[PDB]
Amino acid sequence: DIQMTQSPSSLSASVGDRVTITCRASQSVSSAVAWYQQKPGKAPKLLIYSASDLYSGVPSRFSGSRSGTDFTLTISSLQPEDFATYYCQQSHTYPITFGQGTKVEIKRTVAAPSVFIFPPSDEQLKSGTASVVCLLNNFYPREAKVQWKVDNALQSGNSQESVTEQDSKDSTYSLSSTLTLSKADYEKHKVYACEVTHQGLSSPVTKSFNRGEC
Amino acid sequence: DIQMTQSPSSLSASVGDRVTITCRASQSVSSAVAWYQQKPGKAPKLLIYSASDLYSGVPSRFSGSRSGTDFTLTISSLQPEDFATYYCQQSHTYPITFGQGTKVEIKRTVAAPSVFIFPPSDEQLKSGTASVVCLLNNFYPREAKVQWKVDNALQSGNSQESVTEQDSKDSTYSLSSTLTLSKADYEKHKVYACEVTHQGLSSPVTKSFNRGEC
Amino acid sequence: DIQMTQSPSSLSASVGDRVTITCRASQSVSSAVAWYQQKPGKAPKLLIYSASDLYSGVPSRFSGSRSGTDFTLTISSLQPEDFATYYCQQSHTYPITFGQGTKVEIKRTVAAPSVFIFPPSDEQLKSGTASVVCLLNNFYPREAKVQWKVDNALQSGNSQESVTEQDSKDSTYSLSSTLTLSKADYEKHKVYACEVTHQGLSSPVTKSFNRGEC
Amino acid sequence: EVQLVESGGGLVQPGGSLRLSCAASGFDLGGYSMHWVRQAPGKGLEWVAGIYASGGATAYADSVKGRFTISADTSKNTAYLQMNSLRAEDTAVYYCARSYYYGGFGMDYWGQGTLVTVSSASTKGPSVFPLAPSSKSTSGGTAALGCLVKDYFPEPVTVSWNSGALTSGVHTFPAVLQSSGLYSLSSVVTVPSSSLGTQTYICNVNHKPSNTKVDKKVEPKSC
Amino acid sequence: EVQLVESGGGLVQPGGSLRLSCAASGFDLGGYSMHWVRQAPGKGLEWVAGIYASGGATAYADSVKGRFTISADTSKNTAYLQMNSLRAEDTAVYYCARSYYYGGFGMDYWGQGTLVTVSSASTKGPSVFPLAPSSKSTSGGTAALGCLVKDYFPEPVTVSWNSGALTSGVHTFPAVLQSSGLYSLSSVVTVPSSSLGTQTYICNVNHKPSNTKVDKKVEPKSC
Amino acid sequence: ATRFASVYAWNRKRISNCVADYSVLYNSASFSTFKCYGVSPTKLNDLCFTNVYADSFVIRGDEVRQIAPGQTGKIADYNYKLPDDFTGCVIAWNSNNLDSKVGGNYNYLYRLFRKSNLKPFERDISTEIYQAGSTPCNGVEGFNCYF
Amino acid sequence: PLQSYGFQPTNGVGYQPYRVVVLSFELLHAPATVCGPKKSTNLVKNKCV
Repeated sequence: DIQMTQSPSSLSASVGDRVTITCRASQSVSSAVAWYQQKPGKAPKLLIYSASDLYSGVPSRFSGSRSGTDFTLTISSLQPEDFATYYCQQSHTYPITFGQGTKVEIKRTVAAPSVFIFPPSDEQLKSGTASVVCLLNNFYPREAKVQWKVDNALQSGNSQESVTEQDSKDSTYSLSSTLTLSKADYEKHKVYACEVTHQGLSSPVTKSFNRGEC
Repeated sequence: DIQMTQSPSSLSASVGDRVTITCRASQSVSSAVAWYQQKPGKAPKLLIYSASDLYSGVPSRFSGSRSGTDFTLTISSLQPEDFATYYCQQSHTYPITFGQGTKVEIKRTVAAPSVFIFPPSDEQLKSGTASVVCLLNNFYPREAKVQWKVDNALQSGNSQESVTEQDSKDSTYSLSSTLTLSKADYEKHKVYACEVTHQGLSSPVTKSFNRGEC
Repeated sequence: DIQMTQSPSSLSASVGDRVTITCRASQSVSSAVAWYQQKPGKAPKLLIYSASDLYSGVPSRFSGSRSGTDFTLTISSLQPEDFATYYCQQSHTYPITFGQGTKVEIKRTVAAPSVFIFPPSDEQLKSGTASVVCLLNNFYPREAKVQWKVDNALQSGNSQESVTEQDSKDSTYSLSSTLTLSKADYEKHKVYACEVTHQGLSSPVTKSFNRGEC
Repeated sequence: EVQLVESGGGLVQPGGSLRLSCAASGFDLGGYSMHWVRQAPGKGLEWVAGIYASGGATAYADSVKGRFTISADTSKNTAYLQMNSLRAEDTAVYYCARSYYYGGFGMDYWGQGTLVTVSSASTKGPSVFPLAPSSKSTSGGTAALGCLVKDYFPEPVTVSWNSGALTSGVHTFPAVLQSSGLYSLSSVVTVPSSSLGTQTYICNVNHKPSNTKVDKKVEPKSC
Repeated sequence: EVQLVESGGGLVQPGGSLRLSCAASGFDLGGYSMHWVRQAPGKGLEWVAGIYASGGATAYADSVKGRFTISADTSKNTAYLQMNSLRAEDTAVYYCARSYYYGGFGMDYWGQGTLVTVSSASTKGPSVFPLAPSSKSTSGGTAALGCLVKDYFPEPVTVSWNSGALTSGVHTFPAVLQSSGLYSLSSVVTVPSSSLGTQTYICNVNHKPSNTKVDKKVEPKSC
Repeated sequence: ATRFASVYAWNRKRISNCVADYSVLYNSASFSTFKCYGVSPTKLNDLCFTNVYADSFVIRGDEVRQIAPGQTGKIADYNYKLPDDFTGCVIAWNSNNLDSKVGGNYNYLYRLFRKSNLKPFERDISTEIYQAGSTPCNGVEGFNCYF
Repeated sequence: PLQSYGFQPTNGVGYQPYRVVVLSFELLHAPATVCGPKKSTNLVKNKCV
């Protein structure tokens, strides 16, 4: 059983720039290291079938080489159709393993999220629970987080988070972070608040509401 | 993450005999393999810190040697206190990984079971289901099974199994194999049978009943 | 009372080939092991009186030797007159015993069966019983079985078998197997099948029918 | 041009089974092993099983050993995977692939994939909750409305707004499998805030795989 | 002697969590690596997580990454494991153990283990029914009466006969967990067959863990 | 040569007690690609050496630069090494008209896996079935055991 | 790569430290330079020796 590790988890390169991904097997797999390209909704496309050999039908843009134990995997001149999650694969032995997947950003303008709070509505509360929802819309880069406070204290163990896909032209995306309280727990609190930060934001955004509001 | 495999799953050696249990890693762990002795309901007792290092307080009976990537542990003159499930552990690379557990028996006389087939009782059927029970009693070796048949069809997926502990002087034990039909399904079949086989049974034992009997 | 074991159960050899059949007494019987050649409808012919004592009137083709206890019987150039079941006899200690008998095949072409499944007919069902019949026609090697299914469950113990003779040019033969259900049991199942397997068949052939068809 | 085509996808109850198949097109399978590769939702690729087309030798991934069985047939130029004793965690897109010998080469041939799901809650429509807008606008003068789409099964699900007419400003989150045995996702529409009281924002959730559809109206409320 | 011994076991409903803890005694915790190890019933030991006492550094097994968190408190002289998102597959006896530094040495000390389980039916008493004796005696002239103990939770259960007074000739089996989310087992008593109509054979099923007990009288049946 | 060997099964030959004209072959250009490393493509038969080797193998067009003194690449590093201490010319002819067949050319066998990389000017013609896995090869192919 | 030896007065015999000197006696195609005592004998005069 030979495992594979990749780094970085994401790379930023604009069209025409170079993308380099480093991948290695925990044990030697010799020259047998492949490369795949995946777009949402599609099977990954094979690009490289072995470290030593590029797959037929694959553009010359895709290439790589070995040094010591590692495989340098690269796109020499990145195109719009190359913005995909890539996977590195060893196929020397079974099980055939793959790395984690490396994402590629297109070096877009960095900007703050539009932070909207959607506090539990009267309809949602009919369930007997309360769901406080903070959505961060249309922001870039890919790295961001949402924290929550209840009665001005950081709350943990009562929350959920989800992330959407990046925009095909501006690479922006959104986050969804929520708090779940039973209605009975909701009623024991007075103040709720969403704290929003991301890698490019110099001014954290805080929004709040009172219990029973909206 | 390095996995290891032990062999045999169970060994037969009487008091004063020698026990041999091996454990081999899929990847080199150097010689960093520890061993433990576990009594049911108790902590594994440390036996070995590493292949070449036996834990103080562990009797000299426990000794072993590295062979290539494998390692053999033996008990030179097995005592009552040594009857436990034995485990191996590699601590070279995290996660720490253990073997499956090897049992030791006392190499007793091999014999056929006394077999009791128990048609569902009138009281059992009040539950809404028919549990047909066949018990294999006081037999040896440890590995055994019953192939349950309904109208001579091989019956599977509606069965339950449990195996009990071995007798401290004779190593014999009992095996439980049952079938649960709803009462409605029970009523639709006429012939039930227990086909008894085991590793030491050269003459399979078959018991049967007709629906409505005892 | 010294019992003896013969092997193989059958041997495959062409006319002009060599036949090797062995017999192993459980106890030494000195060299007092005799051999017989039996054709259907005839008494076994005495071939050999003891391991190195051949009977006059027996082809010179017959010879043999011993290794430890076991005696090996051979035919150096098998003729049509020698296709018979061969048996060993020991005359050292009473009771006099015999081995099981080894068949000889003519070693021709391997072929899959033509599988014919014959659902119980309306006329056969007038008997009050139901016999599901499947015949495997014109196949070789000699060992073949039908894995009979009722409601797609494999059933074991309700079947019956008879086997015909092998063809003098192809070595093929047909196999007859049936399932007996009372008419009343037949009517309670929906799916019947004949799953055909044999030593030369890499892809089991399954024929089936629904209850009441044909 | 050489491609592989998967079929036989579908739904399995826990403890049940499914058989997959794939046909090769444009090339001769002999000389290559046939492989199956899995991608569970939220995961990357994991290899499952494979057989040599010209030899019959097989081996399986540790995660499926003793549970999965495979075969290949060069006269048909096709291959199969028998997956028994499946659990919800085995929900994945299964792909067919081929490579030289018994290993050392990558997947010279690759398919499109077919979805296999496994679940304790096999046939469910959605439950969609509205998300009331913020009391204040954000940079750009925008405001947003949204929905939460929960407990439906099986996946894929398509989500859009204004009963399918609105894609502008739409941000839809991917679906993931929940502990309920059902799938969930969420979405929003972000527009200049005055548009929220003018345009219709119905969360259009389409579930062809479960034969259903839900139209859930989301509108601004005082906040 | 270095020791760290576990407590805090119990049941977690699917999707829930449980906090385990161990108390340390007899040593300077610094220099030691504290570990949690899992033992599912019928299985060996799976390492879960580790923390270095003198540094706060941690490591995890892949099966618990993103699910379980390991920590320790040297002011309290204790160790902890926070296990989230639990499933039926996580039923196991959880152990504390110690080794040194960052690896190369096996574990010096083990706790006894505390059971953590997951089930849909967490609190049930027994349902007990008799097994009619064979109509004919077996070798030795004996025959047996018995009972089945079905659908109770949690385990352990102690089973004996004659309302706890009869252990002679008693053959019991360990309980196993069924698809109902509940435990079951069986037992018989084998005596010279004439004793089956003389002695009392009441299936004594004791469940301290569920605060109950059942005494089911088992009698010979005509046959 | 009418035919070459595979790269791994490199066909080695030594030149001594004779004269070969390297500049003549370069200028007649019967081979399509000529690259020289540490030596000149022309006026090379004016340089004195005592042991000249000319060896034959088959490669792809994208491999012509790789099999060369001082060069690296998948073919140069794994199936035939040529160290910096050596000099020489790499001369390549496209043999598609004689060697290409639909279905492949089974007279030439390409090495993918070796336990270590093949050495400088080493020839290895072995088809011994490669051991990729934990289960030893029995002289037959099987999973993780292949030619 | 190395761990301090756990050499303590509280250790069992298999864990206590020992000062170990390992001898190797090497014969090369060269004059010997190291002998143990040669067990010299008394000198004898006026006798053939």
